[PDB]
Amino acid sequence: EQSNKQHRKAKEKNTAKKKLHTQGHNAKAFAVAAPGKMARTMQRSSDVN
Amino acid sequence: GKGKPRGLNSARKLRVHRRNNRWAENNYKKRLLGTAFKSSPFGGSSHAKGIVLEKLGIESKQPNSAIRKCVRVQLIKNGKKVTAFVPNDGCLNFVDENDEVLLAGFGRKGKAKGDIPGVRFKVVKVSGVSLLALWKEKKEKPR
RNA sequence: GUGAAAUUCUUGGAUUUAUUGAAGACUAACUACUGCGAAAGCAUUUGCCAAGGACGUUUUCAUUAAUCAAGAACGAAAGUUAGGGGAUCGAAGAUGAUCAGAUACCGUCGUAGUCUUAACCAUAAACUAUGCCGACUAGGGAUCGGGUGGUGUUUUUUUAAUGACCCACUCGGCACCUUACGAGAAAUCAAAGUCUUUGGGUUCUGGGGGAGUAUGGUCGCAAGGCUAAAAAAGGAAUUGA
RNA sequence: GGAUAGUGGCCUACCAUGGUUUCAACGGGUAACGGGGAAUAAGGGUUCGAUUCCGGAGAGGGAGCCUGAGAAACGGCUACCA
Repeated sequence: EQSNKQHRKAKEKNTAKKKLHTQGHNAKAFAVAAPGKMARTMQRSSDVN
Repeated sequence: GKGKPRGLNSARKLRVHRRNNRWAENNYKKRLLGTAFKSSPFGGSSHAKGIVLEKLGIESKQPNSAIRKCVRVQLIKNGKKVTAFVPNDGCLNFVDENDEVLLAGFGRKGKAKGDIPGVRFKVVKVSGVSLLALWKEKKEKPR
């Protein structure tokens, strides 16, 4: 027998930066200024709805 | 040299580098964009209101089994039906049809000998009053 | 000419022999765990043109440096455009034999290409599968280039070169052999090491396989628009009844 | 020069072509009022701060003014929109 090792070639897409920029707009840019405040108001508002 | 710069005037390069890689972290992105409550079991809320469609497993024989405890409710902000546990076949008598239950999570730590997988919600209140109060006979279910 | 034959071309004598002539490629053996170059790459001779490493130097300027997006140069082979010749080999293609076995699946001819000029294209298992600069940390011999010293043999002597081998030291290479008081998952590593948890300078980058599923997240691709058919022992059989 | 209580492209003339930025200008997002402060971990940091004090802004939303030492006041007035 022969045991020819095979090789990995390259990647296609696993990067968080391009996963962000892959939209037509910038998901990094469209953000908020107080994420904890947003989280607790989202909790309370969902409960009231 | 561990890749990073170390000079005493390099705080600008250090800060911008850390900003980019913070954005590339996973949970930071969810927390800043507001999608953790889009990954939550039924959206952001703690409990979730529903309409009782049918009491499943009524035609089972052996009492107090999990397929007898189960119901099928449809959540009202989605029109989406899903099952729900109800402890105590007495409380199954309390929930009948067109009832507006308030489901919550299940939050089990271990399974049981006859449990159904994937039934992740339980019933907390029915028609405005609590199932435990109705079971303990503190209150009365108002039609 | 294959494993086997057959298309093919041979009395206007093929294959072969001799004497040549032309053509375009190519540069065998000599060929090395040798050399040069930033890499891809580079082998006939001689001449010209510039360039470069290393050595040697009681020469010279005196921080002129290191790492670095943008951009630039170069980038094997194939490939494109427009010219050149076109011997050899030859994706496509045309054919012969389709013979059991593929153990031992080809043969003949040949377009493009191969080669060369001018422009594009800019990719490879383009590999020491390992950012760069600096420093330190084991021994052993080699081999190439330069230099210093000594010792002889080969050498030659008022002629134009005084080189070759030996040994010791020495820089600078291509590498190799033993091992680590080190590192590690282990193979292994003189770096993938620099005393338990960490600072010599600096650019880039990150937060396994198949499967099953949903897609508004997206790019692409379709067809036809006169046209039709209605149960069998009523067996088998040189083997039967 | 006008205007203002007063400086000032604040505004009007006439003039020069300047000003900011890879040390990130400009423009975008902000469930952005700023601060004293609140929570947490060993340090470093990170997250909250509409909310007893301080400052700014607003009175359904554009705009405008009267009185007055003090207001572009809204428990003052005028016109528009809702």
